[PDB]
Amino acid sequence: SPLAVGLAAHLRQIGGTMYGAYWCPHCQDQKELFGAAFDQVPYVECSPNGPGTPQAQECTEAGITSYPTWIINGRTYTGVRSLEALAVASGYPL
Repeated sequence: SPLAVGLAAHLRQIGGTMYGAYWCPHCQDQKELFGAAFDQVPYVECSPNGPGTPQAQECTEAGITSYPTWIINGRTYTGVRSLEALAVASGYPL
């Protein structure tokens, strides 16, 4: 998707970051909106050790309490967001 690639680059450039868990269905749904374009999106893995385990120190210290959580322009957006919603949050056109 041209929108997905353009938006992903934009998120990378402004440091818009997704915090999630590789095994979390919502996180998987979020990545799937981007498809392969997700490769550019800054992503923090909060659960490298899997379900039920204490999350990554960086996630606890960032105050992550749900997956996915986006931090974009210092603003916090919890849960899955459409490409359109992420464009609006990040100031990416159309």
